[PDB]
This record gives sequence, structure tokens and C-alpha cells, in this order.
Amino acid sequence: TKQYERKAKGGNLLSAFELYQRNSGEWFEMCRDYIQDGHVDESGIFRPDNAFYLRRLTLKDFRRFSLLEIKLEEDLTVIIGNNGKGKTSILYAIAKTLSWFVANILKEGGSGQRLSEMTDIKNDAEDRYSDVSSTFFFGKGLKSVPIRLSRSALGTAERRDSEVKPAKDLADIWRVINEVNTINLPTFALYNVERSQPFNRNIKDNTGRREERFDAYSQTLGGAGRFDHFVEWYIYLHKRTVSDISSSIKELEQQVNDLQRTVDGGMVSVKSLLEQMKFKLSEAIERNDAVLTESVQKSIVEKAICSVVPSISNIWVEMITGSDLVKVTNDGHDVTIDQLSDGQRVFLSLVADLARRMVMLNPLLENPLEGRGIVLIDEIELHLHPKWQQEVILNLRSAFPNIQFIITTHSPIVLSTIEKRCIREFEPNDDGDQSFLDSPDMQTKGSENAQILEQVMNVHSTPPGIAESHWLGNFELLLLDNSGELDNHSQVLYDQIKAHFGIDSIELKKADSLIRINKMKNKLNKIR
Amino acid sequence: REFEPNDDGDQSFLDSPDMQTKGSENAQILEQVMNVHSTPPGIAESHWLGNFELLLLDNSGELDNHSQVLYDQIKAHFGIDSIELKKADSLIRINKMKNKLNKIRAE
Amino acid sequence: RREERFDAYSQTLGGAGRFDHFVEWYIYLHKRTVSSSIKELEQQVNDLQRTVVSVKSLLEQMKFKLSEAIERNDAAVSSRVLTESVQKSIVEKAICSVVPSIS
Amino acid sequence: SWFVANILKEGGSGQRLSEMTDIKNDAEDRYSDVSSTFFFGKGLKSVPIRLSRSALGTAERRDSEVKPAKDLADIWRVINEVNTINLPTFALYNVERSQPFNRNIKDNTG
Amino acid sequence: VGAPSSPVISNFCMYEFDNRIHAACKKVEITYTRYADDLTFSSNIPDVLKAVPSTLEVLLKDLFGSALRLNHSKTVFSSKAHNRHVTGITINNEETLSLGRDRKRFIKHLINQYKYGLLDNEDKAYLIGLLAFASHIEPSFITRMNEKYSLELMERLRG
Amino acid sequence: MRELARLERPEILDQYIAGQNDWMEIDQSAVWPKLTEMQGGFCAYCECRLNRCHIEHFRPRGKFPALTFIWNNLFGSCGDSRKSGGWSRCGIYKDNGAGAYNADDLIKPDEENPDDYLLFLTTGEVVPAIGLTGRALKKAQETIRVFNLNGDIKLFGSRRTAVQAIMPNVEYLYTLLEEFDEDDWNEMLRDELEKIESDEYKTALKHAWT
RNA sequence: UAGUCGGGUGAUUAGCCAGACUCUAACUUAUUGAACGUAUU
Ligand SMILES: Nc1ncnc2c1ncn2[C@@H]1O[C@H](COP(=O)(O)OP(=O)(O)O)[C@@H](O)[C@H]1O
Ligand SMILES: [Mg+2]
Ligand SMILES: [Zn+2]
Repeated sequence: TKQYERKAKGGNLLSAFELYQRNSGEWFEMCRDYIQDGHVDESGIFRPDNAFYLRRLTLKDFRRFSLLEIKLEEDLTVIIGNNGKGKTSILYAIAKTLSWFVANILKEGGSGQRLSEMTDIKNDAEDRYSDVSSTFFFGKGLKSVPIRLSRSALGTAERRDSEVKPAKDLADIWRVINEVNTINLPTFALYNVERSQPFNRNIKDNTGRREERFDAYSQTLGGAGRFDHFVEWYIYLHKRTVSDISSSIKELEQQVNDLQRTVDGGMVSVKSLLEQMKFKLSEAIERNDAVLTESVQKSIVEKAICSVVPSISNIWVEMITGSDLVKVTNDGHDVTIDQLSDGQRVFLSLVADLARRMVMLNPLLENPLEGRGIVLIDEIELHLHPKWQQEVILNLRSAFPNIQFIITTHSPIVLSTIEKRCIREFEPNDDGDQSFLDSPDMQTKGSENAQILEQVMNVHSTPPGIAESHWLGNFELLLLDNSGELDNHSQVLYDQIKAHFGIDSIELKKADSLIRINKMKNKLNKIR
Repeated sequence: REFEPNDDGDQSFLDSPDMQTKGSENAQILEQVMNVHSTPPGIAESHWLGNFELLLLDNSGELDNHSQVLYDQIKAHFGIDSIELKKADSLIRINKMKNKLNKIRAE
Repeated sequence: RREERFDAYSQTLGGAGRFDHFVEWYIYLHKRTVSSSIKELEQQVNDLQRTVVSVKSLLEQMKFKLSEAIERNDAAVSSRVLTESVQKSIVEKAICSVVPSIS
Repeated sequence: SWFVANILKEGGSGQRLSEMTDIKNDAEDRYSDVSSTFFFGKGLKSVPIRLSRSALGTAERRDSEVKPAKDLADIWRVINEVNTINLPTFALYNVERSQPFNRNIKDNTG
Repeated sequence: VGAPSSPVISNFCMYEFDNRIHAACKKVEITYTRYADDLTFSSNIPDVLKAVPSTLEVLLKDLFGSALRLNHSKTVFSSKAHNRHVTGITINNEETLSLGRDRKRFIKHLINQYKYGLLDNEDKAYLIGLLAFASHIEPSFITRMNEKYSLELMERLRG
Repeated sequence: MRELARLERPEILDQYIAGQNDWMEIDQSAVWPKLTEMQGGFCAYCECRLNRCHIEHFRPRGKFPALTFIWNNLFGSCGDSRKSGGWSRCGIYKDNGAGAYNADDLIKPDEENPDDYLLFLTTGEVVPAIGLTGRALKKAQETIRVFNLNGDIKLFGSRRTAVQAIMPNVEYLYTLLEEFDEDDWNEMLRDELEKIESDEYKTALKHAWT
């Protein structure tokens, strides 16, 4: 129609797509370029011309919330608060919304997930229904993609409908354009606390193929990832790389060259091995010679894991014992995945799963980890030592520079690495009627952890329930009661401080300082 | 009972920390017991107050062009009533007093 | 577990002749047989360890071979066994000889 | 686990060390030992227990020494059988405690 | 919506609502208008518009119970920091009504096409209709187009 | 808290009379210049820097309708209910967070010197001054409770950190006394006390210096 | 900085130039009906 033509020529994606569907060249190319066009910035990072991210979320009578609005950052949003403030509820609400995009990229008219009629409606809500409303942004040609998930309480006669058609409309564009000519696709993932699980190599999923591209969407919003699928996929990649003959020739050529250098260096004991390898190389060359995309995929993931996970310097597959084993170099020692600590394993699992999905969904990017998507992480500090908490957000953002991360944390150490604008904070005595969340007043990035505790997390830097925590205060008061001189009572307490905290303690130094200052003040007073 | 940070698995006995933890400040426990800096080392702004102090010491305690720039950066990033700025202000004031003493002694 | 001579008597009089057990076993043997004295092997492992990045795969293979040689050396007279390569070959020939239309 | 097993049943067996996971990878002696000493008042100042496991290749079997655990647990069991006594609680709460709640409550088997 | 009586009836049904909310807004210096189902509030005082949505919900419940409800997804705050429009009319930062830059640029495009005889009859008719609307909303824009394109061209077009 | 000196009535308060008029009607921006002259950009009760701020009825408008447009009664307090909810000290906490209170059992910083009643320990806690009994003790104790001067962690933390920043300087000045004469030394103490006039928590800093 | 407003230029829905704005904070919509603008009468 002429109206659609005008809008499409003005840069509107939905109009361009409508014209493509009715006339089924020009319009197809508009749609495809909208999704694929982008440029490399000054830092060498690919940036899509049309970004995809969640702009805004509204919750009405959902769990603890009567009516709540949240504005999200395009890059990183961190939600903080005490236990039971609804931080996990917020990520759950978002994940269910994203399930509608995933379902419709997989299948025309696919069904996403639903709000629970048993648990998700606020218990004391007078209207007996809940709404989760979201708006997504996809470039200036599609500034608003509104979705609403709704549910009425069990029993209620009036039933409240969801509104999901805009999600389906956008997901249809991705699906249809991809079928004609391959495009990069968005990644959606939820990692909740369910990600901490015991590992089992023996349990294998015989349900779908792992090398099929759309397997990247399998259980993506279930909360655990599928680390088992990663391991299967990684072994698959290894077998294909080993079986490719030229890489084997190149690898064999490299091994022969390394062995020849050792023999030239005076180690005559390895000459027998060199001759065997030279024979193997000659045989391989003689066998019919023909870079595997599989080899590149493997390399990308290995680098991602090693860059993001601090204790891991290498990861590889061994088959020589007669069973396929993934091994890692962890803190300089070669170990199996089963030997890793729970903290290391759980974090490895997160990054491995995410990297796998991004590689599978972004085949046309030089660096597939620069693809688009939304990733939700609950309790990012889960099982991490404070040392790792100081690195985790920086590492993630550097490895996945165009993902929108929405995370929850209880860690001041994590907050010390994040700008105040990214932080959303519950009011301290909320009770679930607060209307909009806001950022803290203090700048957190680069700040001391003790300040973040007190100014942002509302916790004393010294435990108030411990008597010894008050001794210095009491000591000072005693000193001031006796005109600055150590009396019997002040001396006793001084000795208690010394005995408890030690001769080199900051507390004793403070006490000493108080004595010195007060003695000098008193001397001045006497002179006057 | 604490493991040494550099333990390559051959430590005979597990031992108590040297510092008393009960009733101690969190920042001290992090640094003395858990070997973690109070500010995140991988953030540039974490080093600015340290650098500012070094610049003050290098220029005989006077606020030079370079020290002023960094002071302004600290002020701009952390804010007017930040701990970091107050510490910087404190450093300026103490160094001015130390220098005044030094001049009186020289005369 | 590792395979041991008197496993040949396990479930021999009921539970024998099951396809899945064969396939698993056969793949296992293949992986082990893909690609020398213990002292010589010990010396080769030591030399390869000193060199160790491209030779790391070869070192792991040689360490496995050494461990197997030691195990065979340590293993008892009552459990004396043919090499996995030979075992594989005999079974393959048996299958091809016996089963109709498999060559 | 050896105390618990023997409080429940005479000659009950507790849990063993794993041959695959519990032995140090570069152990020269190719076995692992867990040695524990318990205290029960001035009358029984030392209750020593050792759990042992040898690697697969088995040059020599290293046996666990659990008799003191069994002996003490027997006292609790036998005296309790005659006259009810208070019994010790043993519990491990690892990170597996974090898991979803199943709403479906199983009706009273008893 | 398609029935000729429905406009009148709908406006009547909102009469009491409009009375109450208009009066309430006037006390706190808020301007209020309604265009069918579209409610607009504006003010020069910061941090007074935040209370309006809650006030609306109460009033709707009072007058209509659960029959008429706010679409909470469509509640939007704006200011001179951001784009502001009311019923498809842009309010510019000089406090004047505007068609918006994009629409103006599109109209200029069509006039340029007409100048070189590239507009088909359908597009020509479209252009004429849109210029009448432009004349109603932003007469100054027409003056500027006359200056840019020659009064002769524009008069010829509007014949 | 600091002892305040109330200068002169602004002209706008003359017009509005209680009963006829209500506090929504008056222009706040006419009133603030005289408060900012008095208080110097800092809160009446906690002495923090004013950013989010409101004009505060010392005796509230509900309980005391007569005292509404009365210049004695008004003060510039930290926090602002318009801009954000959840503020836990000073004016807002007096009304909402603290329960019942006698208005007579509070230090009013214009009428009285708070240095008589309050003491600021370098550990960051405000405590009643040494040697108070009965009514004077009750007033010191209640002023602390009702304005939440210790119980607000944000304030407690900030005031503590402000004082511990200067305590190297306090210890360094006083060591230099056997060195120096009374004429030169008393200048330097006066120079330090001049600085703190334009700082947050200036009473807490004063008690560290003097 | 970013986003926004938009006077100009530009075979013109682009790009470029100039100037400006900043309550935590626009996402441009719908007919044949109704109303408004223009045309016809
Ligand atoms: N349907 C409901 N009605 C009312 N309160 C609810 C409902 N569901 C959950 N809650 C409350 O909401 C909180 C759930 O916290 P959660 O979303 O897990 O937050 P967090 O992750 O911050 O701990 C608890 O305070 C719980 O009692
Ligand atoms: Mg019409
Ligand atoms: Zn205050």
C-alpha cells in the first residue's frame, strides 16, 4: 500500500516487512540490512546500527508489588536490596516475557511462558489479577515493542488476557528473514540460583542434536543453563577438528617440526618418535588432501572461558583413556571438570553456556561474542571469593560487549566496580508500594567497600551486636569524664582493649592517640 | 583456621590469623585476613587518591598544576562531600602545616 | 573398573550377547588403540615433560602408555591378557567371518 | 557416617572414600587416609578412627580402622534399647541445601 | 466507536470525571485536557505530576468501579529534555506547535519531487491534503516553503 | 547541631494568617534566602550539606496550627518528601518515624546553645554532655532520639568518616606545642577553626579540634 | 558526553551546517464514523 511504502522508505522496519510479505527484493534487503548493518568502533568492537534492549518494566499486583516501574540501562543494570525485597521476582518477570520472543523465533505462533495463578498474584490485592508490562527497543525504526503478561487468581470468574502480538510480530521478522538468508540472532538467557547443581558427565541428553543452530535456544530461560549440552557440543567440535585432515596435517607438521628441533638440540632418544611422526605425516599428505568453521568455534569459546574465569588457563578434550574427558588447567594443575571447586565450576558453567549460545547464534560476525541479547543473572557473587568478586563484572562486560546485563547482588565488593547510574536500589522500609526505583546518591565505582556498606547497603562497618565493637567509644567517654587523665576505670578498659585487639591493632593505636591528644588538650587548659 | 594464599597443597598445619577479627572493622579483615584491597584494583579511579598523595609529596607539599588537575578529577568523579575528597583536603591542610613548621625551623 | 580376564565369566550363563554392550566396548577399544620398554618409555616421558605446547598431546599419550605398561608389568600371571589392538583385530575378523553379508 | 550406621544397626557400615575422586592425583603411595580423633568426657579422652582407600592398581590393600567408632556407637545403641537416653545429632549442610520447594506433601506413611 | 452517537455518549459519561479532575488539577496549577480516551496533564512546577496517576485510579474506581481502568503501559512522563507531543502535534522547545522535523522534511521531499514532475497523481493529492493540515497547525511553515520553493510553484501545486 | 542566630523576619510571612491561609499557598523561594543566610547551606539538626531540602515546622502544623507562619518556628531541614520517599533523620523522621514526643523536650538551636547538652565523640556517636541530670539529661536524650542523630546509619557513618579524616591533623598540631610560643600557636588553631565553618558536621569537627 | 528541539542547506524521508534544551522520564497513533482543515458546491 502507499502508506506502508511511505513509512518503509522513512525507515520503519514493520512496514518494510509487511510490504515484503504481501509481494511474496527491495523490501527484503531493507529488512535484512536493518538487522545486519553495523560498524567497528575505535576500540575494534563491532556495534550494530540498531540495538536491541529492554527499556522499561512495570509490575502491577505482582507478588509483593502493588505497582512498580523500573527504567533499565542499555548496557548494565544492577538491582540491590535486602532479602525479600523482590529482586528475584523482577528477573522472573523479565524472563517470562523473553520466553515469548524465544518461542516465536523457534515456531510460528509459538507459546511462551505464563504467570502463576497459584503464586504470582499479590496475596492482599483487591483486584485479583497481576500484570507484567515490558517495552523493548529495536533501533530508531522500531522504538517500541510493548508486551503484557497477565493472569487472574485461581477461582476468579473474570479472566485477564495477555497481550503478546508485538513480540510475535518482531520474532516473525527474525525467523522469516533468517530462513531466506542467514542473519545473526539475539541471545536470551536466565542464570538463577538453580545454576548451582552437582555435575554428572554420565547423564547425557538424547533429546535433540547439539550441533543444530536452534539448539542454542534449548532451555535458555530455565535458569540453570545446560552445561551438559556444552560438554557434548565441545567434544563434538573436538572430534570434527581431529578428523579434519589438513589441520591434522598442520598439527602433525607442527609436531614433526618441534620434534626435529629437539633432535637437532642433541636429544637422540626422541629420534625413533620423530621417524614415526614423519611417517604418519607422509601418510596423511598421501591421503587425499583438501579452515574448518568448527576449529574457529572451538578457539573462540576456549579464549572466552580462559579470559573470564580467573583460575582457568586452558581447556581441552582427551580421549586416550577410552572415554571423552574435558580437562582444564586450574591454578597451574591439570584437572577434570569434576575436580573443580563448586565456585569455579558454577562460574565456568555460566560462561561456557553463554559463549556456546553466542557462537551458534552469530555465525556472520568476526567475533560472535559481540552479538546482541539480554542476559539475566541472579546473585552474581554466588560462591565467589571476594578476590573474584572484584573482577567478575569487568570480565563479563569485556567478553560480551553488546549484551544487556540485568543482575542482582548482595556484594559491596561487586558494587565497587560499577557506576551509580547502573544501580537500582529499594527504599529501606518499602513494603511494596514504592512506585519507581532510583540510583544511590553515592558514586560506587572506585569507592571503598566500607563506605558502600554504610552508605548504600545500610549496614554498620563494625558489628553492633558485639560488645568489643563499643569499647573504644566507651573508653573515649571515660577519658572525657576524668578531664583527660587515665583513671583506674579508663586504665582497666585500655588494658582490655590491648589484651583483646593486640599491641599492633588499629583500635589500640586509636586509644593511644586519644590519650595523647586529651593529655595535651588538658595541659593547654591548665596553662590558660 | 586459614589457608595461606600461596598454598601449593603441601601446608602441614592450618593456623589462626594474626589479627583479632571479633569486633574489627570490615575493611581491616578484608586486607589483613582475606588479602583483598579496600578499593578494586582494576578501576583507575581507585588509584587517584593514592596518586594525589604522591604528587603532593613530590612537590614539597604545594598544590601544583598536576596535583590540582587530579584534585579536580577526584572532586568531579566522587563528589563534593565524598570521603575521598575530604581525605585529599585533609592531606593539603596537614602538608601546609608541616611546611610552615619546616620554615619556622629553617629561620 | 578396568577390564580383567575373569570378566569373561560374568553373566556368561544369562545376560550374554547384547548389542549395546558390544558397541560401547568396541568404541572404547578404538579410542584406546588410536595412535617399548618401561625404562625407555620412562625416559621418553621425562624428555617430553622437559620439552613441555604442541607436544603436550604426545606427552599425555606417552604417560598413558607408560601407566599401561607398568600395570601390565604389575598385573598377575592368573590375569595375563593380549594387547587391546590384537583383541580388537580378532573380534573384527570373527564378526566378518561369521555374520552373513558383513565383510 | 560410621557412628550413625552403628547407632541404627549393630555392625552397620558407614560411607567409604572414593577410589576415583578422594585419592590425590600425584600420590606416590597411591592411597588416601582420613584420620580423626573424638573426645567423650574424661572417661574416654580418645576415640581414634581412620578411613583408608587404595587406588585401583592395588599393590597392597589399606584397610580402614573403625572399631572405636563402632564400640562407642554400640554403647549408645544398647543402653538406649534398655532405657531411653538422649542421642547425639550429626548433620551436614553443604551447598546442595539450596534447592526448589516441591509443594506436593506426601501423606502420612507414618 | 463506529456509531455516530458514541462520541456524544462517551463525552457525557466522562462529564463528572472531567469536572472532578479538572478542579483538582487547577488547585495545584496543572493544565488538564481530554481527547476521547487520551488524557493530558502539563505544568511548570516540578514534581507535581507524579501524584496524578494515583489520583486518577482512585477517581476511576469511585465513579466506574472496575469498568473503566487506566492503561498503565501508556502512562508517559515527558519534559523539555525530551520529545513532547499532544494528539499528533509536536510541542517544540520554543513553546510553539510544530509538525515535527521529520514530517517537515518529508513534505519538503514531496515538494522537491513535484518541482521535477516526479510526483504521481496519488502522491500529489496526498501532498495537497497534508499541506492543508500543515497550514492549520503551522502556517509559518507554509510561508517558509513559499520562500524556499517559489510562491509560483506552491500556488501551482495548490491549484 | 550548631547554635543559630535568627536575624530578621521576611516580609512575605506578614500577609498569611493561620486559619484563613494554609502552607501550600506561601512561596517557599521567598523564605529560603533568609534561612540560607542564618544556616549557611547546612541542615539545622544534623549539619549535613543541603541538597534535597524542605522548610520544617519545629512544632508541627497539625498539633500547633497557630504556629504556622511564625519566623521562630521555621527551619531548613535535610530531605524532601516531594523528591523521594524513605528519609530517616531530622525533620521527616520527627514527624513520621519517631512516635510521640514532647516538643518542650527538644533542643531548639535558635533559643539555646546545643554545646551545653550534646557531645560529639570522635568514634562518631552523639552522646549527652558530661554532668546532666533530670530535665537537661531528658532534653539531650530526646533530641538525639527524635532527630535520629545516631540511629541513621548514613549520618552516623558520614560524621564518623569526616572526623577520622582530620584526626592525624588534630594529633599533629597538639604535638607541636613544646616547640612553639602561645602567640604563633593560637593563630594556627584559629586558622583550622576558620576552615571548618564551611564544612559538613562542623560541631563534630569543632569538638575534635578544641 | 548523551539524548532531544529545529532554522538552513541538500534531484531532498538521507547526509551536512548553524543555534538551542535538560522534573529519574514520549514510545507519532485510527475509518467509511465523529470532529477539525482544505477542496467541490
Ligand atoms: N504472591 C505474593 N504476595 C505477597 N508477597 C509475596 C508473594 N510472593 C512473594 N511474596 C514476598 O515477596 C518476597 C519474595 O522475595 P524475592 O522475589 O525472592 O526477593 P529477593 O530475591 O530480593 O529475596 C518475600 O518477601 C515474599 O514473602
Ligand atoms: Mg476520511
Ligand atoms: Zn538533617
